[PDB]
Amino acid sequence: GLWTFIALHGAFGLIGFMLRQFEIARLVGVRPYNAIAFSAPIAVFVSVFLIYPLGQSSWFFAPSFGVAAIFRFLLFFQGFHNWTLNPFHMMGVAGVLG
Amino acid sequence: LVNVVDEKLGTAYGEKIDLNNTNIAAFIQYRGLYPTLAKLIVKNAPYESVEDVLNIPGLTERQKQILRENLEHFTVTEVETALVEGGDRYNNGLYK
Amino acid sequence: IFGIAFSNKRWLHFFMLFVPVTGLWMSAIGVVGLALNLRSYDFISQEIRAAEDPEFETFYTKNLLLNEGIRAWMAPQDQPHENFVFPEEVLPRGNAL
Amino acid sequence: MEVNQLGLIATALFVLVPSVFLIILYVQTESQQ
Amino acid sequence: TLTYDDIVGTGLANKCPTLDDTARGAYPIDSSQTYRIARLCLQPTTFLVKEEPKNKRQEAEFVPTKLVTRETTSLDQIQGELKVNSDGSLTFVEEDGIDFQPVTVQMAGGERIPLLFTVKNLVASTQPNVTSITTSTDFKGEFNVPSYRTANFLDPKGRGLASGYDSAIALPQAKEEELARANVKRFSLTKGQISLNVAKVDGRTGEIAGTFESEQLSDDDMGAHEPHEVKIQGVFYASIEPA
Amino acid sequence: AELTPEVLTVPLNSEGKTITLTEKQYLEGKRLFQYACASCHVGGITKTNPSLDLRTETLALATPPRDNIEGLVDYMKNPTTYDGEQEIAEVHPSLRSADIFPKMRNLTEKDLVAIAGHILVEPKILGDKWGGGKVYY
Amino acid sequence: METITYVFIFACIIALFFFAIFFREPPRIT
Amino acid sequence: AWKGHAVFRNKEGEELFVRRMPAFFESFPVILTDKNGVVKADIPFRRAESKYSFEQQGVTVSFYGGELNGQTFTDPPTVKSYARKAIFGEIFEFDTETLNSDGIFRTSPRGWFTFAHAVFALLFFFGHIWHGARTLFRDVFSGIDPELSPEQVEWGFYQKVGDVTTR
Amino acid sequence: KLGANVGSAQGPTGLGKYLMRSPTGEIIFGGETMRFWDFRGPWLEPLRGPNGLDLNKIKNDIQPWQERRAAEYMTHAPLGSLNSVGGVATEINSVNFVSPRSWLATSHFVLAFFFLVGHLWHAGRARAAAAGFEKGIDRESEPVLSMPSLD
Amino acid sequence: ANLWERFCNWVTSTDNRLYVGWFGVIMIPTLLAATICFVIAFIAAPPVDIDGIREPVSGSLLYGNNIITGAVVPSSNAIGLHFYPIWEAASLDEWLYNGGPYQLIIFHFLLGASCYMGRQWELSYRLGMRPWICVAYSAPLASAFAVFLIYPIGQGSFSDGMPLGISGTFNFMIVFQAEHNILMHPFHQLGVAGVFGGALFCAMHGSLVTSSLIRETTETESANYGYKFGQEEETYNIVAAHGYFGRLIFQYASFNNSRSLHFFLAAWPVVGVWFAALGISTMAFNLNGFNFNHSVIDAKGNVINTWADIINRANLGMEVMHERNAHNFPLDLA
Ligand code: CLA
Ligand code: CLA
Ligand SMILES: C=Cc1c(C)c2cc3nc(c4c5[nH]c(cc6nc(cc1[nH]2)C(C)=C6CC)c(C)c5C(=O)[C@@H]4C(=O)OC)[C@@H](CCC(=O)OC/C=C(\C)CCC[C@H](C)CCC[C@H](C)CCCC(C)C)[C@@H]3C
Ligand SMILES: CC(C)=CCC/C(C)=C/CC/C(C)=C/CC/C(C)=C/CC/C(C)=C/CC/C(C)=C/CC/C(C)=C/CC/C(C)=C/CC/C(C)=C/CC1=CC(=O)C(C)=C(C)C1=O
Ligand SMILES: CC(C)=CCC/C(C)=C/CC/C(C)=C/CC/C(C)=C/CC/C(C)=C/CC/C(C)=C/CC/C(C)=C/CC/C(C)=C/CC/C(C)=C/CC1=CC(=O)C(C)=C(C)C1=O
Ligand SMILES: CCCCCCCCCCCCCCCC(=O)OC[C@H](CO[C@@H]1O[C@H](CS(=O)(=O)O)[C@@H](O)[C@H](O)[C@H]1O)OC(=O)CCCCCCCCCCCCCCC
Ligand SMILES: CCCCCCCCCCCCCCCC(=O)OC[C@H](COP(=O)(O)OC[C@@H](O)CO)OC(=O)CCCCCCCCCCCCCCC
Ligand code: HEC
Ligand SMILES: CCCCCCCS[C@@H]1O[C@H](CO)[C@@H](O)[C@H](O)[C@H]1O
Ligand code: OEY
Ligand SMILES: [Ca+2]
Ligand SMILES: [Cl-]
Ligand SMILES: [Cl-]
Repeated sequence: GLWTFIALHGAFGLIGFMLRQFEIARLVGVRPYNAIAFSAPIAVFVSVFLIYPLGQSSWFFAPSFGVAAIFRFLLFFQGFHNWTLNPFHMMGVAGVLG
Repeated sequence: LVNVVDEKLGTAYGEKIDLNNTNIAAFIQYRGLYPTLAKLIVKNAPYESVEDVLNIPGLTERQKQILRENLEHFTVTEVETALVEGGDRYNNGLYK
Repeated sequence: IFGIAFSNKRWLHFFMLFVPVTGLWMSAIGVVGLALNLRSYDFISQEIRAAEDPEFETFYTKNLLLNEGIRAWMAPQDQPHENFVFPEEVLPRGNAL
Repeated sequence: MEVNQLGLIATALFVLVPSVFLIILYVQTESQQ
Repeated sequence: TLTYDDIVGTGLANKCPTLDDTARGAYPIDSSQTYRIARLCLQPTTFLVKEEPKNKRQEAEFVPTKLVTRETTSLDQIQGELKVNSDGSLTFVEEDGIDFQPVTVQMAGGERIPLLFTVKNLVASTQPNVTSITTSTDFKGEFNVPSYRTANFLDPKGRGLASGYDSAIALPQAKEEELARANVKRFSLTKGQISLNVAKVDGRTGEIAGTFESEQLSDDDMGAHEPHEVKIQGVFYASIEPA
Repeated sequence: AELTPEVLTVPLNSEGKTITLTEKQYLEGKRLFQYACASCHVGGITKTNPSLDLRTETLALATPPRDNIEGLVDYMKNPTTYDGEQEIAEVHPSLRSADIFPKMRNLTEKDLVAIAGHILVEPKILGDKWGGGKVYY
Repeated sequence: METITYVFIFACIIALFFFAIFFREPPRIT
Repeated sequence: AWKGHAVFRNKEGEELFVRRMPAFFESFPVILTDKNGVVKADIPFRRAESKYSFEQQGVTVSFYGGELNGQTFTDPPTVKSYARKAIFGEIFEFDTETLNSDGIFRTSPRGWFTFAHAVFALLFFFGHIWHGARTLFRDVFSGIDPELSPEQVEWGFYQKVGDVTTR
Repeated sequence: KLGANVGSAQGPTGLGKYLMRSPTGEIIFGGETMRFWDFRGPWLEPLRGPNGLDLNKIKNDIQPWQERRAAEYMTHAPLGSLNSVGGVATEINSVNFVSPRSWLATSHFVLAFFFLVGHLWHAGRARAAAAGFEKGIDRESEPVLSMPSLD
Repeated sequence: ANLWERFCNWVTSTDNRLYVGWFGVIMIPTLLAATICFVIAFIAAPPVDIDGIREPVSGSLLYGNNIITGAVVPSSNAIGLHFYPIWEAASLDEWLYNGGPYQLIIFHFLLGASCYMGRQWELSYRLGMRPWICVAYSAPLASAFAVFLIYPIGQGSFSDGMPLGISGTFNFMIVFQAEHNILMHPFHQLGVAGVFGGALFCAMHGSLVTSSLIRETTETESANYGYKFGQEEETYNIVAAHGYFGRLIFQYASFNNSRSLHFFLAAWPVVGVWFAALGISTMAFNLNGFNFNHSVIDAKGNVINTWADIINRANLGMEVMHERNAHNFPLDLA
C-alpha cells in the first residue's frame, strides 16, 4: 500500500510544486519559465511511475522506490526492452549529458 | 539435417555412462571410479562392449571388482566425433 | 577554440533551459512506448542476415545475447509470481562461465 | 541487407521537407531590406 | 644456444629448425630397432586456395592468399612412433604434439578463408626398403581434419552443436525449413594428405629437414557452407632417435 | 525458521552415530571455514576443481566416505583423491602439510570438528545453494 | 542504398560545420 | 488454418504442458511440466548435462481438432518444432509468402491507437502548461518590468508577497 | 592429470584449449589469458623453453609446489568489492579479500589524477598571476577590445 | 623579424580565425589522423577479431552495419597491450583483421584531446583570461582516458576498451556492469549526481535567467533581440530571480552572487564527472562496486534476497553470456 501511497501523494505533490512555481512567479512579477521547465521532471515521473506500469500487467513492474531497486529497473529495461537501443532514450541521454 | 548430440541423448548415452563418449566428470557419480579408473577407461576407449572395460591392461583386482560392481551403470555407443574431439572427454567446458 | 560561440545571452540561457527539458520529454515518450512493449528491440535486416549467415556478427547481436542472459537468469527471482522453474540445462551460458 | 525500402524515401523527405522550410524562411528574410 | 629472452617477440618461435646445407648425409635404420620422431616441426610458408569455376567444366586453380593471423601457424613438438615395416618402409605414427593451428588467409577481393592447419593422427610412410633415411627419402601420409570449431562453439545468434539454441529465436514465426542449414550445426571430420620431401639429413644427430605439401579442406563453419580446398606448402624439421 | 538442535545434529561416523553441535560450534566452524577453506570452497564448490563439490551426496560417495565428522576430520589430516587411491597432502591443505599450508598450523582437533560440522550442516540450511554454484546465487 | 544515405547525411553535417564556422553571422559589438 | 490442439506426452504417457510465453519476453525457453507444475521435459541449451531432453523423455505430440486432427508425431525434431510453436498458445498454419512476412511479431490497431494517444495526451499536457502560462502571464511575456522595485522582491518589505499596499 | 594431451587439445574456437601461439609464435597459455603472455614469474619460468612454454617440461617437470602456487594465486586474483568481498562482482559474500595491489593501484591513480588537476590549476593560475590578470579582466584595458574582429 | 620568430608569431597569433598555438601544433595533425582513419574505418573496414578467437566482428557500414550498430572495433585480444602500428603488420589486411585502426584512432585522439585541453589554457593566456576553463574540460577528457586507455591497461587488453560505436558503447557498459557492478559503485553514483545535477542546474539557471529577462521587446519579436552583443548592462534582473527562487525554497537556498552561482554551475558537474572517471579508472584495477550478495540471512541461515541479489541475478546473465566463446576456464579474471 505504501507504494501507491507514495506514488500518488508524490504525483499530487509534484503538481503542487509546479503550481507553487506559477503562484510565486505571479506574485513576484517574473515569467513562469521555471514552472515550464519543471514540466520535464513531471513527464518523467508520470511516464515511468504511472503510465509504464499501467501499460503492463500491474504496479509490480513499476520502479520500486530505492537505490538498488532502481538499478534493477535499469537492468530490466536493458534485458527486456533493449532500452539503450531506443532513439527516444538516446535523445534523453543527449539532453542530460548536453 | 540432424543435431547428432541431441540424437545421442535418445540412445543409452542419455541414461548411463557411455564408455566411448561420456565426459570424464560423469564417473564421479559412482563410488571408486574417479579419478583413477575414469582416466584408465577414457584412455583406453573405445570399447566394443561394456565388459571389455575389464580387459584394460594393468588393472589391480580391486579395480576389477569396482568395475564389475559398476558395469550396470555403463554403456557403449558408437563413438561420436563431436563428443570426443577437442579433448572434450577430459574437459567439455562445463564447470559449475 | 571551437569555431562557434554564443553571442546572445538570452539565447544562451534559453538554450540551457531547452536542452535538458526537451531531452527528458523525449525519454518520457520512449517510456510511454515501453508501456506497451512497443520497443526498439531489433533491427530486422540484422536478424535476417544473422539467421542466414552464422559468420555475421555485430555489437547489436552481441548485446542481444547479453539481454537473453539477463532475462533467463533474473526472471525467476525477479518475477516470483510467475513461478518460473528454469532447469540448469536450459539456461543460456557461453563456454565455461 | 533486407532493409525496408520505404526507409529511403522516408529519410529523404524527413530531410528535405523541413530543411526546405527553413531555407525558404531564411532566404526571404535576407531579401528584406 | 638461444634462450627465451633471445627469441621472444622476434618471430623465431614460429620457425622450424633448419639444417646446414652440408647435411646431405644418411641416417642408418637398423630394422631390428624401434625408432621415434622426438620432434616434428612443420612451418607453412604459402597457403593456396583452389578457386571455384562457374562452368565447372574448366580447370580449377590454386591462387595465392595473404596470411592475416600473424606468426601463429607452425606445428611443433609433434612426436610419435617410427616403425620399420616388413618391406623395409618406415611409418611415422603421430602420437601427440602441437599438431594444429587455426589459420585465416585472405583471397583477392577480401574473402577470408579459415582453416585448421593440422596433421592430427598423421600416419605417413616411405618407399619400401629404406635402409637409410637420405635426401631421397620421402614420406607420404594421411591425417584427420576435425571441424575448425568444436562442439561448444556458439554462432552469433547463440546457436551451436553441443550447446546453444536450436532455432533462429529472433525470427519466432519464420518458416524453419529455409533456415535448417544455419540452425542445425554439423561437425565435419575429413582427411588430408601430406608429402614430406626430405632434403637434408644429419646422420650423426638423426636430424632431417625438408619441404612439405599438404592438402585439406578449410572451415565449413559447422556445415553452414562448402569448405575450400587448401594446399599448404612449407618446410619441416624432425629429430629421429632410437626408442 | 531457526538454527535448531535437529539442524545441528549430523553423522559422527559411518556406523550412523550422530553428534549434536552447539550453535557456537557451528559459527566457529563457519569462521574457520572462511579462514582456511573458503578461498577455494566458497559456497561448497571447489574453484580449482569444480567437478568435486562439498555436497553431502558427493561426500557420501567419496572413498572412504566423507559425509560424517570422522571422515571429514580425517580428510583434513590426510586428504585423498575421491577414490581414496592417492594422498594429496602435497597440493591440498591439511595437518599433514601444515608446513606448506601455514594456515593449517593453528588449527586444533576441536577446530577440525567445527569445520567438519559446518560443512555437514550448511547444506541442511541452504539446500541446492550449497555446492550449486552461480546458478543458485 | 542505406550506406549512401548514412554517408550522405554525415557529409551534409560536415559541410554545415564549414558554413556555420566560416560563413557565420559576425558577432558585432554595440 | 488452426492446426489443432497440441497435446504433449512423455514416455510414461503423462500429459505435459508447455510453459506459455509471457508478453515481456522476446524469446522464451521451451519447458514442459505436468499438471502439478513439475518440470518433465525441455529443450536444453547445454546438452552435456541434459536430463530433460525430449529424446531422453520420449516426448510425443498428438493433435486434436484442426488440420492435424488425429495425428501423432514421435520424431524429436518435429515434436520440438511444435513445442516451440506451443509456447505461443494455439498453433496455426500461416501463409508467410504472400506478404513476404518476416516472422517477427507486430502489434495490432489497439496497440498503435493506444501508443499514439498516450503520447499525444502527454505532449498536449505541455501545450496546456504553455498556453495557460501565456494567458496568466501575458503582461510579462516579452519580459519583466524594467522598473521592478528591488523591495517588491526582497524580503519583509511587504507583509503580503506582491502586495504594495501591505508595506 | 586426468589424461588430457594438453598440447593437442583443440578448444571450441579452433585455438588450443590450453596452449596456443602468441602473435610472434611463442607457446603461451590459451583462453582469455592469451592477453597476459608477457607475464613472467618464478613459478612459471621453469616450464619455459626457447620457444615459450615447453610441452615436454609441461608433461614431465611440473612440481607440486608449482601446482600449489598456481592454485593460491588463481584463488587470490586481485578482484574484489569495495566492502572487501573477494572475487568477481557476482561472487557471494564469504571471502573477506581485496588485494593490496588493487588498494595501492586505485588509491594512487586517484591521487595522481587529482594532482594532475592541481598542476593544471596552479600552473594556469601562476601564469595568470605573473602576467597580472588572475583577478579578472581590466575593464578599461580589455585585451580583446584592442584586437581586430575575426570576421 | 626572422623566419622562426615570424612562425612563432603566426602560431600564437590571436588573429587566426581558429587559434593554432603550440598545443595546436600537436593537436591538429593528431586529430586529423584520428578523424580520417575513423571515418574511413567506420565506413569500409572489414570485420575485426576483437576477442582474438578468430571470430571477426563486423563494424563498418559496408559490411552490414547501420549508424546504430556500426563501430570501429577494438584491437584483438591476442595483441593485448602490445603496440600495433601499421608497420608492425605484415600487410594492411593483417592490420585490419587484428583491429589496428582502433589503436591508431584512440592514441591520436587521446593525444589530440589532451592538446585540446592545453590549447584552452593557452588561448586563455593569450587573451588575458583566467586560466581554468581547461580544468572543466579535464573532466570529460579524464573520462575518455578512462575508457580508452586506463581500463585496457588494468584489464590487460585494448580489446576491453570502449568500442568506437553506439551499440559498441552499450556492449561495453553492459559487460562493465557484469564484471564490476558499477551501479553499486559510489563513484558512478556520484557521476550520476554530477550529470543529473548538471542537467537540473542547467535547466534551473536557464529558466531563472529567462524568467527574469528585462522587457526590451514587443510581443511580436524574439525576446533575444532585447540583448545586444557586447552591451555593458546585464540583460536580466538577478534580484528578481533571487526573490522568486528564494521564495520557491527559502531565502538562504538561493544565490544572490552571480559569481558564486556560476562557480557552482561549473563545479558540480565537473566534480561529479571527475568521480565517474575515477570510478572507471579504479574499477580498471578491480576495486568493484558494493557486494551485498546474500548479505541478509534469517535466524536459521536462509538467504533473504534483497534488491542487491536481484541485481546479482541480472549481472549473472550478463557474465555468462558475454563473449560466449572466449572463456575456457571457470573464472573470468580479466
Ligand atoms: C550515459 C548514461 C546515461 C544517461 C545520461 C541516461 C539518462 C537518462 N536515463 Mg537512462 N539508462 C542508461 C544510461 C543513461 N541514461 C543505461 C545504460 C540504461 C540501461 C538500459 C538506462 C536505463 C534507463 C531506464 C529504465 C530509465 C532511464 C531514464 C533516463 C532519463 C532519466 C531522467 C531523470 O532525471 O529522471 C529522474 C526522475 C525524475 C526527474 C522524476 C521527478 C523527480 C522529483 C522531482 C524528485 C523530487 C524528490 C524530492 C527532492 C525528495 C528527495 C528525497 C530524498 C531522501 C531522496 C535520463 C534521460 C528514465 C527515463 O527515460 O524516463 C522517461 C528511465 O525510466 N534510463
Ligand atoms: C595510500 C593510501 C592508502 C591505501 C592504498 C590503504 C589501504 C588499505 N587500508 Mg589504510 N589508511 C590510510 C591510507 C591507505 N590505506 C590512511 C590515510 C589512514 C588513516 C585514516 C588509514 C587507516 C586504516 C585503518 C584503521 C585500516 C586501514 C585498512 C586498509 C585496507 C582496507 C581498506 C578499506 O577497506 O577501505 C575502505 C574504503 C574506503 C573507506 C573508501 C574511502 C573513499 C575516500 C573517502 C575517497 C576520497 C577521494 C579523494 C581523496 C577525495 C577528493 C575530493 C575532491 C573534491 C578533491 C587497505 C589495504 C584496514 C585494514 O585492513 O588494515 C589491516 C583498516 O582497518 N587503513
Ligand atoms: C533523480 C534525479 C533528480 C532529482 C532527485 C531531482 C530533484 C528535484 N528537482 C527539483 C526541481 C527541478 N528539477 C528541474 C530539472 C531537472 N531535474 C532533473 C532530475 C532530478 N531532479 C533533471 C534531469 C532536470 C533537467 C530538465 C527543474 C527545472 C527544477 C525545479 O524548478 C525544482 C527545484 O526547485 O530545483 C532546485 C526539486 C523539486 C522539489 C520538490 O518537488 O519538492 C516537493 C517534493 C515532493 C512533491 C515529493 C516528490 C515525491 C517523489 C516524486 C516521489 C517520492 C520519492 C521518495 C520520497 C524518495 C525516493 C528515493 C529512491 C528512488 C532512492 C528537487 C530538488
Ligand atoms: C562516416 C560516418 C557515417 C560516421 C558517423 C559516426 C557516428 C556514430 C555518427 C554519430 C551519430 C550521432 C551523432 C547521433 C546522435 C543523435 C543524438 C542522440 C542526438 C539527439 C538530438 C536531440 C534532438 C536531442 C534532444 C535533446 C537535445 C536538444 C540535445 C541538444 C544537446 C546540445 C546540442 C548540447 C550543446 C552541446 C554543446 C557542445 C554546446 C556548446 C555551446 C558553446 C559553444 C558554449 C561556449 C560558451 C559558453 C558561455 O557560457 C559563453 C558566455 C559563451 C560566449 C560561449 O560561447
Ligand atoms: C492537512 C494539512 C497538513 C494541511 C497543511 C497545509 C498548509 C497550510 C501547510 C502550512 C504549514 C507548513 C508549511 C507545514 C510544512 C510541513 C512540511 C515540513 C512540509 C515540507 C515538505 C517537504 C519535505 C519538502 C521537501 C522539498 C525539498 C526536498 C526541497 C529541497 C530543496 C533543495 C535541496 C534545494 C537545493 C538545490 C538548489 C539550492 C539549487 C540552486 C542551484 C541552481 C543552479 C540554481 C540556479 C539559480 C539560482 C538563483 O538563486 C539565481 C539568482 C539564478 C539566476 C540561478 O541561475
Ligand atoms: C586524406 C588527405 C587529406 C589532406 C588534407 C590537408 C589539407 C591541407 C591544405 C589546407 C588548405 C587550407 C585549409 C584551411 C583553411 C582555413 O582554415 O582558413 C581559415 C583561417 C584563415 O587562415 C589565414 O589565412 C590567411 C591567408 S589568406 O587570407 O587565406 O589568403 C593568413 O594571412 C592568416 O594568417 C591565416 O590564419 O585559418 C586559421 O584560422 C588558422 C589555421 C586554422 C587551421 C584549423 C585546423 C583545425 C583542424 C581540426 C582537425 C579536426 C577536424 C575534424 C572535423 C570536425
Ligand atoms: C579546432 C576545431 C575544433 C572544432 C571543430 C568542430 C566544430 C563543430 C562546431 C559545430 C558547428 C555547427 C553549429 C551550427 C549551429 C550554429 O552555428 O550555432 C551558432 C550559435 C550562435 O548563437 P548566438 O548566441 O550567436 O545566436 C543568437 C541568435 O541566433 C538566436 O536567435 O551557437 C549556438 O547556438 C551554440 C549552441 C549550439 C551549438 C551546437 C553544437 C553541437 C555540436 C555538433 C553535434 C553534431 C555532431 C554530429 C556528428 C555526426
Ligand atoms: C584451494 C587451494 C583449496 C583450499 C584452500 C582447500 N581446498 Fe579442499 N579441495 C580443493 C581441491 C582442488 C579439491 C579436490 C581434490 C581432489 O583432487 O580430489 C578439494 C577437495 C576437498 C574435499 C573433498 C571433496 C569431495 O570429496 O567431494 C573436502 C572435503 C575438502 N576439500 C575440504 C576442505 C577444507 C575443510 C578446507 C579448509 C580447511 C579446504 N578443503 C581447503 C581445493 C582446496
Ligand atoms: C520441421 C518443421 C515441422 C513442424 C512445422 C513447424 C510448426 S508449424 C509451422 O510454423 C511456421 C512458423 O515457423 C508457420 O509459418 C507454418 O504455417 C506452420 O506450418
Ligand atoms: O568482459 Mn569478461 O572479463 Ca573483461 O575479458 Mn574477461 O571476458 Mn573478456 O575480453 Mn572483453 O571482457
Ligand atoms: Ca627427397
Ligand atoms: Cl579463459
Ligand atoms: Cl560480449
